[PDB]
Amino acid sequence: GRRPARCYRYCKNKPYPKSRFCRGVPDAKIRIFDLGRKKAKVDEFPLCGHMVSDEYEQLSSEALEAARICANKYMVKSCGKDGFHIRVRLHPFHVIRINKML
Amino acid sequence: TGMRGAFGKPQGTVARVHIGQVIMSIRTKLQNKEHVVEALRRAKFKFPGRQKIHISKKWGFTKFNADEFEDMVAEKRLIPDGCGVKYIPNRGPLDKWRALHS
Amino acid sequence: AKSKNHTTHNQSRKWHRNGIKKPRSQRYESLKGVDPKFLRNMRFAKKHNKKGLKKMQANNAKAMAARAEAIKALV
RNA sequence: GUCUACGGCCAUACCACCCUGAACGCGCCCGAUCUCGUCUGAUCUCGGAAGCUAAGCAGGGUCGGGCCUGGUUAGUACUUGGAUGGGAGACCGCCUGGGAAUACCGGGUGCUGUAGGCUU
RNA sequence: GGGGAGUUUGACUGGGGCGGUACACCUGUCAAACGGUAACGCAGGUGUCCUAAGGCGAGCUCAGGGAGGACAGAAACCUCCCGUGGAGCAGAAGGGCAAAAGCUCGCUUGAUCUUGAUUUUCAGUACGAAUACAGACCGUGAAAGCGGGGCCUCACGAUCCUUCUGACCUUUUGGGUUUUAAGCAGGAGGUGUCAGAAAAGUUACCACAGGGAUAACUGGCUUGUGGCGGCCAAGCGUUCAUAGCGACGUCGCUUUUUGAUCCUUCGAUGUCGGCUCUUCCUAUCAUUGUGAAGCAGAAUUCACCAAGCGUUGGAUUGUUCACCCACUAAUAGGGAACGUGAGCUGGGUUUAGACCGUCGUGAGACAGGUUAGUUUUACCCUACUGAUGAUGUGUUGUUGCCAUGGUAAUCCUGCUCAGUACGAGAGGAACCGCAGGUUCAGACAUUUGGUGUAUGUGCUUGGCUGAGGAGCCAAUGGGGCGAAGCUA
RNA sequence: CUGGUGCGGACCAGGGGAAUCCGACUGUUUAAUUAAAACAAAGCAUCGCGAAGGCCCGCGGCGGGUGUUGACGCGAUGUGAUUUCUGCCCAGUGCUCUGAAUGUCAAAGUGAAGAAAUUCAAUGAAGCGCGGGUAAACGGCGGGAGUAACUAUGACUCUCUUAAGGUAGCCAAAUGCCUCGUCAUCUAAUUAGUGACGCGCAUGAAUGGAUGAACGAGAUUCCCACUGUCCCUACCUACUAUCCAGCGAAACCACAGCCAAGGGAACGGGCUUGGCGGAAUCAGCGGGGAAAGAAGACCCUGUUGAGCUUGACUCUAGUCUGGCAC
RNA sequence: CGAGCGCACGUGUUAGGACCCGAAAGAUGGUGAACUAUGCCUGGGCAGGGCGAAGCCAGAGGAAACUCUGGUGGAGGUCCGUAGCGGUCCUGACGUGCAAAUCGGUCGUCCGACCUGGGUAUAGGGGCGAAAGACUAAUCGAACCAUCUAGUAGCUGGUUCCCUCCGAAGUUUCCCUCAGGAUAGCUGGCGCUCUCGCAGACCCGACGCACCCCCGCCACGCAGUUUUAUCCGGUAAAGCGAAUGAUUAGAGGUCUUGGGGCCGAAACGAUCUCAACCUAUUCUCAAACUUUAAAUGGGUAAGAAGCCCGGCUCGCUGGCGUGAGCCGGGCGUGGAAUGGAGUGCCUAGUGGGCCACUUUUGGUAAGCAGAACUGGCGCUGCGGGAUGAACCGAACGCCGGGUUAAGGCGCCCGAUGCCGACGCUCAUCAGACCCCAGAAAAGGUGUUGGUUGAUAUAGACAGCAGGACGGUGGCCAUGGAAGUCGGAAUCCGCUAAGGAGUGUGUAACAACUCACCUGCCGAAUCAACUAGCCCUGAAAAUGGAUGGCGCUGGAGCGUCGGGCCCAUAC
Repeated sequence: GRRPARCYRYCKNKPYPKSRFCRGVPDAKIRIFDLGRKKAKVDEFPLCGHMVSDEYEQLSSEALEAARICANKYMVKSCGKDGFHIRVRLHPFHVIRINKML
Repeated sequence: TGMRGAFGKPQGTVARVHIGQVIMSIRTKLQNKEHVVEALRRAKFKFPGRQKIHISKKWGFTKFNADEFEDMVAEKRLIPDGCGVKYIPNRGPLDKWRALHS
Repeated sequence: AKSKNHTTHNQSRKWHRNGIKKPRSQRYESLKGVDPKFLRNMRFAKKHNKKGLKKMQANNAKAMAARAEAIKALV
């Protein structure tokens, strides 16, 4: 059950959707992509901090969940409870298979 | 399984990145410059490989650029409405509303 | 037992070793497949062409004289 | 200028709304015995010609949508061909040639063959 | 009518008629903007159905939404408006269609007879399917025209034989007539292994041709699963993220697991485990030297240099594995063709004999239990332990030098230290000292023990030499005691 | 009475007991791996047959065996001493009987049509199909429920469903996967044994259930006695080996035979880079020569066979029945 | 407006083998019971002892019924045991043996279903079997001999002289087809039909060649190529505020319901509200989506088979016309670069491939399975990558001279034994060249380079003159706290500071340093990142590997200059 993302790191296939033809995919562990004071008006927060990926790879939904939580705990620690709006801007749509062996 | 017709079945769900993608954008008050990158650098340790971090040249999650954005808002070509700001060209049929009050 | 399936790549050089490339063109060809009504009619024209020579050549000796005189008579 | 019948291109011709109307030209419009067909002379069909351009229709207006055509997007994305080029890899730079599409910002908003009128 | 005979008992196939048709078909994709294209690649469908769901001609517009109307409601029926295919086209999906290719009517059989041409798959063979003309009879519509099956892409079949229809056909053997038979054309009866054989098992009693083109071992590539770590640090550790751990994430290593693959041998590498023996690795259970601790001492936990030296005796199974008693400083993990059969062993697995249970009508099968079951050859070369010897120094001897290669000792217990250090106390060490020991090594025979055919001595049974003597045979007769010698 | 307590003195000559499993015992077998729990065996139980017969051989006949025979006899089977039992199922597969209760049906032979070949109709033996009996013939044995008392289980009963639904017994056994089942004994410790427990994967009644004294070159466990099996190895004797005189083969043999690492057909004696190498030899040795012994018996392919079976496909002796003739 | 007979060759086929050598089997006719299996007839053979059956004789009890007790007797598929017969265990011996199955011990039986000689019978799909498929002459789950007969094979093995010339396939379709054929393709050989370069003693092309010039001459034709035109597609890329499908998020607004409401009564009422439903936006997607839409790609044309004329024929089409056809006439060839083309017959081998750049499906990946293009290995050697099927260069007759490619030049080893140039780096596991045989995420005030941000003679930075509290218990928590932590709080003053205190400190709670400039001697300091070498992260089982020795002012890494070295290439 481990199947560490070593196997499924590189992009190596034609992008699957959750389609009419692939059914029953396990739901991505990450589900909610906005954290913090996400009702804020634009005039409030004049600073946007990005994060760009410098490698062509695949990122796992499980990893996205861990990352989002880990980056929210610290920034709650510093800024506060209504000090930010963390918005994951990437979405897991490309499913991956696993060939069970006997 | 025994390779006599091996083909996997859905399991997990990933997302594909691109060199220059933006996996996470945090918005906050400018005072939090060294809280943003400080916290966000943790995500570099949850994701595989290396991801350059970065501070945006834009007001927020807007299409726009450095704070001449707010000058443009004063000109009323940008309407603060919601988590983003709504663009306004000078086209459109309200050539009486732009008269009555632009 | 088990066998290994095919692989199909040298059959591109196989042809060009000395393969031809044109259908061996020619002048007027075999009317096989033309509209048979037109075929019949044109055949009647041909049969009464290589008949009707006291028609054809006796009404074309005139044009023979005419061109054979005029092609010089321009001078 | 413009209309009528048949059209070719089939949106620069569509849609929305407001204004304008160079014959009886199309049309609305008045009737149903003849022809015809419907439950309904609404439609279709027939016979008309009192009023009407209110509508269709034509033309115009729109910081209009749409549509066509330009720019900016960009020599970016992409790729034919090369190397004992880098990288552990993922990928990437270069030599040589080709070279796009959104967002955004301009401009335009039917042309025309044929046979037939009129200048309201 | 398996009493007896002849014969058959498909192919594909990540080894094997287990499963499944990828065995005829058709759509979408892979498929890389000719267009061909692969796998038991992915999503799917067919062996039919229709007197109309065919052919014409005319007339209407569908999906859904909005406002209204008695029962009437979320939904019956009526009306108005919006209505770019959002609906329907027999069925898979794709394409195609809006005064139609849909919906409703009206009329009808072109779903008919007859040559050739072409496309489709390819040898550019046929079957299937389709294209466009030609000659007849027709259909509808005023007519122009459209129609020779389904809006297009699938929906089906050879020789031989049978059967049916066709012309006042040919032949039916010297001639004539008539039955019947054979002909010639067109349809049908079917071959789903779908270019078209008629066909059940079992061999552990087995056989021959072959195959490493193809399994069961080791050996390789990979490392998912197995094992060892590393990074990030929300938390647990009353307080504290990192003394000791570590979730959500993630990067590797190892080949001591199990897989995946078929490269090497099928004219053979002897394939489980145990016993004996060498040696190696380290990610260290114990020991030498060290840091750390939620470390007072005592124990114990983490980590570092490190394989020199240890890592046991037994009950049960064949056991690897496991489990338990006991001792121990400790009872760490592993490789060396899953070390090692011309080293043994044969317990099990894995022939032929049998038994029981389940399955089969039966022969038989069982990765179900049980029992008996031939382990072959060394003298060849090499390696290794020993043994003669060889060039050089003229011959020969005595006495030595030492490059080089081998390596060796380890660990524990008791007294003292010291009931002290250390501690509220419960508890309780260390250094040099002294005494001995466990494992290993090299020897040795004074004593002790074992051997004893010194045939050394006596004690004896049976027989034999006539007896006393003195012996001899009984494959060393047996039996006391035993020197030198070899030995624990 | 006598001997150093020695006296079946060489020789000749049984280790023992408490248990479990299987077979009753004696007997017999796989010559050249299987001596057994296999076969046989008495005992038990079947089935046919009154000789124009049962069974059986045969190419053939007034052929031939059992038959110099006759139901206390032959021929065909099953189980397997004694004790004590053998339960339920006849729908299935066979066997057999009935026949009126007869649907299906072949030769001949009978009618009707045609000139005839033909055609048609009726006719109707065996045998199927219809109906009985048969289990010491092949064989076969179930599921959810309610429901007493805390109740579960479940006494008593609802039924689909088969033909009947495992009765008497008995067990983790030669039969139980999970399995080293759970208790107790047996030991320090016992995956072994024994004794109990049984909705028992898959126990069971002449496919025999269950017992049981004797016996067994049969499989197990335990205890006493003995001991080089072992701790822990010594020593002694004869024959080899060894050396000499004489005599003197075979197996096997591409070339020859020092290793690491590398590449390679992924494990080299030969190749590459290294480490190095000395004449001729003797006794041992089992690491290598992927040593020898064999065109691998395992597995797959073979449009290659055989032995055997059956509800395979074609057939066949024998046999039943009808017709024709003597 | 025609061709048979004989001969030589090549191929396929049938065969007296049909290239040679080989099956397991099948059939016909015979020979064996001297081994053993079993019946029959006929003869022979079985020391010594243990148990004590039936009968039998006597002695005691007793009421008789009957019962005991002692000797006799010698039965048995009985018992221990020798010959005889067998053949258990040592998994003992020998295992190129004494032996194609024996030996030593210890073993079962030894009067019965016993052991054995001779005679006689049973014969191969047959006998015989106390049943193991055992025995039938060292052979049995169908014997031996001879013949049919060299049976047959899609299956292994081999398939004998030299040079010279040309030179593949492992792919299509069908097959009881998958280790095989047929068919196409690829191959060689035999030739042909023309080009016309012995092209004079004459004489040109917008048609080539010769050029005296082609009377004799087609420059006709072709292309794995670019060019100019005009066509075709729907992948890469891109899009969702463009349809289909998936999806985050806020807003702006009414509507349909709901939570609880309220009103007080239903109200989604003003308050709500929460969803929904819109309307403008918003974050991310598609092999089975698409408005757009490339690069490389596929067709056609780039002139005599053409163009312009003139007249007939047409049973077709029909205003008159159309179109197709024919006959006559005039004008020559048209874009670059190459070169001789066209055409027929016969036909061997192959239909097990493999690898690589790039694209791509299955998988975790594989020296794995499966596809496209092109090239190789196969079929092939040479230099170089030490070693090697493919990698790089490269293509071979036999040699001499010179020159290179890939490589390389301390020594092995030909070449730097040049003045080689600028730098980086210390490794108690350094590093050292495509495929290629040493690995990462994460760290380093090891050492450099660089980006950005802060401060500096008016001395900035460390070490000195300060400064670490004077108001002050100042608020005033009394959970005690001029600091109080765990006290809600909250001022001065001095340019020096000390906030109403940094926490150690439980003596209330004191002591300690905390923070901010000029003067102490005196010049640059510090912070946050990034990427180069080296380092930690980093574990193997025989002793070993940048090729080895070795090499640290390089013989290491990056960018570079000359000069040299050699292949079968030039």
